[PDB]
Amino acid sequence: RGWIFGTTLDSKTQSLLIVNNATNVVIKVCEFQFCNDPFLDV
Amino acid sequence: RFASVYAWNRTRISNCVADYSVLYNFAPFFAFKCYGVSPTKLNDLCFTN
Amino acid sequence: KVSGNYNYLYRLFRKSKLKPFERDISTEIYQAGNKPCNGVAGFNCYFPL
Amino acid sequence: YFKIYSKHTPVNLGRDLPQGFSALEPLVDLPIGINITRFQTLLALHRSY
Amino acid sequence: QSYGFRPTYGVGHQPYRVVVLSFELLHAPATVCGPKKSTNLVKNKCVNF
Ligand SMILES: *[C@@H]1O[C@H](CO)[C@@H](O[C@@H]2O[C@H](CO)[C@@H](O)[C@H](O)[C@H]2NC(C)=O)[C@H](O)[C@H]1NC(C)=O
Ligand SMILES: *[C@@H]1O[C@H](CO)[C@@H](O[C@@H]2O[C@H](CO)[C@@H](O)[C@H](O)[C@H]2NC(C)=O)[C@H](O)[C@H]1NC(C)=O
Ligand SMILES: *[C@@H]1O[C@H](CO)[C@@H](O[C@@H]2O[C@H](CO)[C@@H](O)[C@H](O)[C@H]2NC(C)=O)[C@H](O)[C@H]1NC(C)=O
Repeated sequence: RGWIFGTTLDSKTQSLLIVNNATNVVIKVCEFQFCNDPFLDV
Repeated sequence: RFASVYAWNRTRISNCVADYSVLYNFAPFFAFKCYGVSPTKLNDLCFTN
Repeated sequence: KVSGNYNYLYRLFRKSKLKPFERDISTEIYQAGNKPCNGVAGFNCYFPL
Repeated sequence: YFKIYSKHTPVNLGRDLPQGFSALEPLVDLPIGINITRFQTLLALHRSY
Repeated sequence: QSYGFRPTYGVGHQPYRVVVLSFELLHAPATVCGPKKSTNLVKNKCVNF
């Protein structure tokens, strides 16, 4: 579905949220804290 | 013999190789805030006086 | 501000230089030596902003 | 100015990267501003095989 | 007037010895320079002398 970029993971630094859906994509330059890609859907 | 505030003790420094990394053991160093010139990038700068 | 316009900040301490056209907005503690600090922001570890 | 150089070549018949020359063209370009040194992707985990 | 000190005094009244450094770094002949403690020498291998 998409790609993830950034550095140091935690909210200490910002990150990327590339993802596609049907006929859409959204990007977010935000300090995203996570642990795995699991984008629940299908 | 640290002088009083009203009569402060001024010292002039002459031509010297000054290393601002050995004085950390000279005082407890409760506060070491510094102004525009940074203490980290302080041992790479040359001063008039 | 007659009292203080403490609404603007700027960094002084970085591990290295900075390339052109990017931002280094982050709230961490500068090591400023081998002396390790963890958010203490005391002596030998100064707030970058 | 993120680059999305892409092309669709469904002529593959099973071999991984079959010997052949093909071009790539960007689609969408946009600057964000970040020190990126990490890469990851998202997979269809809820229904995989 | 008198500025005596007592060990029984708590925070805000204890004697705080203070030393301030003033720098006049400007486009002028330099008398004091902070060094790199120097890096040791090597032979028979290409280096930036
Ligand atoms: C693709 O996913 C995005 C979020 O990842 C969703 O965006 C929605 O788009 C519709 C279009 O009108 C809006 O009304 C919603 O408010 C959006 N949601 C969010 C959370 O922003 C949507 O699922 C897809 N994008 C589309 C359809 O443009
Ligand atoms: C200010 O400087 C020092 C710091 O307290 C005082 O002590 C002498 O300073 C001279 C340099 O001017 C040195 O050569 C001496 O070695 C220092 N010690 C002694 C015991 O003389 C100096 O007296 C102070 N001067 C004042 C307050 O007028
Ligand atoms: C992007 O951020 C990472 C965060 O770790 C940087 O990695 C650090 O870089 C500094 C400066 O070179 C050094 O302390 C180490 O190489 C790294 N430290 C740690 C703790 O990982 C990386 O250099 C940054 N990239 C850019 C271009 O600034």
